[PDB]
Amino acid sequence: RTVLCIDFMVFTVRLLHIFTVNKQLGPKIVIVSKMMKDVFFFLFFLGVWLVAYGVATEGLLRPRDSDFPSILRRVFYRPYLQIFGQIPQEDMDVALMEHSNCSSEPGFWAHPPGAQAGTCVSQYANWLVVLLLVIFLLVANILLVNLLIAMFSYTFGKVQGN
Amino acid sequence: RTVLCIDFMVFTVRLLHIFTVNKQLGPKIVIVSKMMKDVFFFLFFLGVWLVAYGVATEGLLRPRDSDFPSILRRVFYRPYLQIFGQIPQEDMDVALMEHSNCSSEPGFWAHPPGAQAGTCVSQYANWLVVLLLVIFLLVANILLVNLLIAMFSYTFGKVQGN
Repeated sequence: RTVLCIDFMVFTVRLLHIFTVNKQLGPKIVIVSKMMKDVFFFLFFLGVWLVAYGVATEGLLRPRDSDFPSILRRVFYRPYLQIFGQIPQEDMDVALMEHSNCSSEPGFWAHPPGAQAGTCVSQYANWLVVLLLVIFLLVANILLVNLLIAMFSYTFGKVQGN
Repeated sequence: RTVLCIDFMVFTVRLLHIFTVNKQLGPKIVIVSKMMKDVFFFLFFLGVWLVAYGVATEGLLRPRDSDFPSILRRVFYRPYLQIFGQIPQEDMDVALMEHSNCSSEPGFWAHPPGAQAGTCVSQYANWLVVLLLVIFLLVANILLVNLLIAMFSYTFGKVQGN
């Protein structure tokens, strides 16, 4: 069933051939195929930045539910969703959490209400977590996307004639 | 631990050197380094606008929890997050709050359910707070970002050859 569910996407992608017959949108489909270089440049930069930011934030927070799937989720999936307006402040900012001594280790800890956000996180450098979130929003949500738009426009204008 | 968490980002940034060897994306990385002027222009304009809007809104609302970290948060952090779809209407619009006489000072006050949004805010010119929010969304979410995209495209087309 899973293989067939993916195969449905593979089959439905074939419908793009219909609009290669139009005189106006025929050039567009063949221009689009030239944008993969820009797409992969964006993907490489995004992967590097996501690795850096996610690992730094996960190291700063030190959640107790440090299972490997949870580590990968909080490193990659959550910062990726932060690019699309899904910013879980209650799972990162300690001023919005409840302060409790759940952890046996010395220090101060707080309980995030998220299901996969860890049982408790540390309060030592939460202002730095907030600053890292600010810089992540500045770079990923603005610099990379605007740069990709610029590269798309440049490639379109360069390759439309051919 | 905090220093090492930042150092991990510093180290991971070095992976960008890998794609300076590609014949197609090699020019892209050196074009990107020319965009810092546009980035800093955007940052200066954004800082000026955030200062103005945040201080005006904080002065209009007059929350009772006027601690200095809270003042800085409600002036800078919240309006910055409003650029990325995080608009806390329940903390700014008085029509969505509960009306109670918590404040001893004369006037009308309401209790925002936000944790760091102040104990109670004033109801005098809330329509002006809403109008300021409208103008902030018009300027920051549209004018500045579209202008930055235009500047990025212009610089890309100007400096690709060199």
